[PDB]
Formats: sequence, C-alpha cells, structure tokens
Amino acid sequence: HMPAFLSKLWTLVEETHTNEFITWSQNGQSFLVLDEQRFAKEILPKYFKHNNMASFVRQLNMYGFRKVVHIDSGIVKQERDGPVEFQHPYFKQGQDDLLENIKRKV
Amino acid sequence: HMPAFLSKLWTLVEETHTNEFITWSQNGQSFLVLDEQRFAKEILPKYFKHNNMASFVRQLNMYGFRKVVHIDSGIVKQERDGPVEFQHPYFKQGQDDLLENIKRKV
DNA sequence: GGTTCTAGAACC
DNA sequence: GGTTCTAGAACC
Repeated sequence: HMPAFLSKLWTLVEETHTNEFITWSQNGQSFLVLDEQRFAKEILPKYFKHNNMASFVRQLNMYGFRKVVHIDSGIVKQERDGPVEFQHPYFKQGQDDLLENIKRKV
Repeated sequence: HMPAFLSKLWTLVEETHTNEFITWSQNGQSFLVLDEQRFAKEILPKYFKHNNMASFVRQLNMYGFRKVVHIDSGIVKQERDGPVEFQHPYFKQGQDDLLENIKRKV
C-alpha cells in the first residue's frame, strides 16, 4: 500500500484548490511551494499532524526528493524569497504509475 | 572578539523593541521566539543575510544552544503553536560576562 | 564564520 | 511510518 506521505503529497500537488500554495512546476518535472509560510500554517495541518515546513521537508528528503536550488544570478531579490522547488525522478505530472518506485530511505 | 552571531543574538533578545518577537523568558534562563513566522521575515533579515528560521536554529545549535521542549501535557492546542524556547547555560539575562564562555562547535 | 541542504537519532 | 531536534557536509 502506498505510503501516506506520498499519497498525500500527490494529492496536495495535483489538487487545483491548493495551487496557490503547492502545485506542479511548469513542465511537470518537479513541484513548487509558492507561499511557504501560508502553506505550512494553512495547508500542512489539514493533511499531516503538524504545521512545520521543516517536518515536511524532512519527509521529502526521507523519500529521496531533492531541492532544486535557485541561485541569485543577478540582482539580490530580498523582497521575494526564491518559491521552493523539489524534484524526484519518479514524482512526475501525469505519471502516477511511477510513484510505486519511490522508496523511504530506511 | 565575540562572534557576530552571539553579539546579534544578545542584542535581539535584550532589545525591548523586538520583544514581540524575541525576548528573555520570565526567569532570564532562556529566550523565547514568540511569533516564529514574523520573527523570521521581519526581524532576521535586519540582522543576518537571510530570513530563514532554520538557518537561525542551525546557528543556535552550532553554538551549543538546545531547544527547551514543550509537550502537550493536556488538551491539544492546534490553534496555537507551542513560542519556541532555547537555552544555553552561559546565555543568561543580566550576565553578559558569561557570553565569552560560549563556543562554536567547530 | 555563515547559510543551505540533507540526514541520524530520539521520541512519538 | 511520522515528527522533532540536532549535526555533517557542501557551498558561500
């Protein structure tokens, strides 16, 4: 049976009504958390038994997800935090059959 | 010369105008972050070159601070996150002479 | 030294 | 398995 974390993550990303906060990236190769602070306080506790981004991120890394790092190539944008993007080779828009390949690290 | 992190942490805690966000606990044995989300976005970047609670906490642990853990002894308070308290034996209200005993772990 | 990303371990 | 707290390592 699919781990709850992955089922819930898929649901979160795929669901349109959460797309202000968490959504597929534009080519469906990763997912975005667009408003980390409101995602954590308003969305996480509806799905998990916490409201901590750090605990969500710990689960992402536990299941092999990696952060897509965004650098400041140019002007420093202090006004805007760089959304927050995570990727797994087997977490892909339109490819729910691949989810079974994702494994918890221990 | 005192590490910038410790100088800035002392300043943050001691300064009255930041006390909505970060302040001594009531017996001066620890410090409190009362509004983690606004502390991180409004206060951290005035002092450090980031606005991430996780990066602040990493520095706390790097210098030997530990979280004072708060358990739900009774009713679950989902509406209210449990402020956030950190302690170091040598970080103490009215005892700035002790700060020199705090050491970075590597 | 400071910041970021990820993971080990304890606790649940 | 999930959540929390802390630390190793890479990058700056």
